[PDB]
Amino acid sequence: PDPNQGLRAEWMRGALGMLWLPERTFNGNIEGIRIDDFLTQIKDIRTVDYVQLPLTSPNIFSPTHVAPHPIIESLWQGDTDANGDPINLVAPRESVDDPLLSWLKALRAAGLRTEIYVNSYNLLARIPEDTQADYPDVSARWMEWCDTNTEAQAFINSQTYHEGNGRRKYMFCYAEFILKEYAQRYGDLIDAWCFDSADNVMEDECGDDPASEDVNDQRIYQAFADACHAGNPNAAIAFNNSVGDREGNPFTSATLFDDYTFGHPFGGAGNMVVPEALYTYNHDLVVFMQTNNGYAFRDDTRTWNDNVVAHFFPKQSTTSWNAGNTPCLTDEQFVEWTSTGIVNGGGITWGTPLVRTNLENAPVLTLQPYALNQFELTDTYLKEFQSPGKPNWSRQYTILPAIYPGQPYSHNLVEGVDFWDPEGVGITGLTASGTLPAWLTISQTATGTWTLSGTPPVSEASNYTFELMAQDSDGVTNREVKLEVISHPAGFTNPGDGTPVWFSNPMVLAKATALDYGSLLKLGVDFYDFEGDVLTITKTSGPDWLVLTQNSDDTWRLSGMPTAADAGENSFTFNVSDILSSDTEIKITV
Ligand SMILES: [Ca+2]
Ligand SMILES: [Ca+2]
Ligand SMILES: [Ca+2]
Ligand SMILES: [Ca+2]
Ligand SMILES: [Ca+2]
Repeated sequence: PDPNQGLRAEWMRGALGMLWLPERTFNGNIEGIRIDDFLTQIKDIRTVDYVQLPLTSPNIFSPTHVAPHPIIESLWQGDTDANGDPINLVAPRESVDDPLLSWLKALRAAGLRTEIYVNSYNLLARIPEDTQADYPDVSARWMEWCDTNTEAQAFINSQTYHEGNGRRKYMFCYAEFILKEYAQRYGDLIDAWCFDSADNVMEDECGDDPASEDVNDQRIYQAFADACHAGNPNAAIAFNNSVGDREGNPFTSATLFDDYTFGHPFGGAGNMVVPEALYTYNHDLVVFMQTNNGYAFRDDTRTWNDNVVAHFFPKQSTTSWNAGNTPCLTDEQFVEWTSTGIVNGGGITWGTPLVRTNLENAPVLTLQPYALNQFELTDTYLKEFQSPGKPNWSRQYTILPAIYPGQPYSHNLVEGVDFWDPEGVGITGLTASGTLPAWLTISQTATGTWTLSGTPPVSEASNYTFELMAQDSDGVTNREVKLEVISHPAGFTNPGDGTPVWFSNPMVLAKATALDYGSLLKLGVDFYDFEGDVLTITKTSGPDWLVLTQNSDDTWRLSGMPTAADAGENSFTFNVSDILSSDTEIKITV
């Protein structure tokens, strides 16, 4: 077996996780969507370690991806609706946006690891008898591509174990061409993969056996696992092979390629903790993680699965994992369930509910107020009790800002935010060790606030990796940090006076029609600031139809319906500011 099976998910022991999952991502709906509102909302939640994002959506939405891919995008064939909106487009366009990349980098910037949801049916149809109006021909076109493509047919014939029951060869094609490409593109930005509906497609239809410990019985599981590991060899994999046994071991036995347990709770649909017997069965799963120190399969007659990490994927609301207006647990219970499961135990991806997940029906992609409240109480508990004694650091990473050669550097590490004393006495001091830059300096500017400051020279062009050391009465705790020099984008000229600049003047965008427009303005593509100052954009003149709205610090969305009188050549003036500013003309033919 694999010697690092489960060890690569060692960080998941004691890990608190959330879920951010929009719905109805197809046909360009996900393009321009950002997670930055959600992350700003949870800025004070400091013990949280990771967030699960989708690559695909669940159930019949498994073909719909939230990241671009040439092969998936070729299945579109420019097909349109009655309104003119896309149909059979089950991924964002390469020319328009890569939303998943923005969320991955924003999560990394926030000091968090990431889990990636993939439904195992992927581009195949879960119910072939039915027809999905928004993407009806995609499943057929994907299979059409697999059996009529030189590289794909060559791959299918390269191993004897590809051919078999049902749509087996097509599953291998997704792993090789789609999943591997996604994995290798994003690299270490993805820390984990959870594969839903695995036994449904892999075991029952395609004829693998996840209960076995022969690799010849688990080649579809291998292909998916190796495709992830080709991009990041430390990426923890988990397969949903249904729920285990409520009386004994609650997790279904690990395959040869499970680093952690998927951990679907008992009573899938409906409220997972009603009646009292269902509450107890799912709480026994939480207690099982405590009892076995976060290792799922120490009990059985297999030593190769002893490092596999016990992990649970419950839902915070009463209805769904990604939404719901009612919490299933009380405030006291939610803190107990979480702490019992992770504190010297396993990991939990909480199905944290957003206010409204449907992108077509006025989406609000931030946590329910009651859900945030439960995490605030959990945060206060885990700050004190998860790792008592020496100081604890926040989340998984501490991210220092990039080095701008010549410019002043300044970043505060605040007590209570980036580090804290569990007992609540206080931080006695903060120092560093290792190869620091000569210019860089640590000092306590105000009470409970240490500042990493200094001014790099213009010739600064190297990386630095060193330890930060938070100290209190009980002892001292280390935290590795990185300092990288900024890489400016191509096609941008530095004015050398602090002025933020547009890409060009004029700047023409795509054409519009009288009845909705859609276009994105992005940092480093359409506008840029060489000091890295946060920017503001304002429409200062032009026709009324063009609506401007900010999605994040680095993304702005242009929208709105042109009237009959707006046909021709519409000119707008757009400003970009930080004190200093500069205008530009933006033309749009209609
Ligand atoms: Ca933590
Ligand atoms: Ca064992
Ligand atoms: Ca639509
Ligand atoms: Ca202490
Ligand atoms: Ca500036």
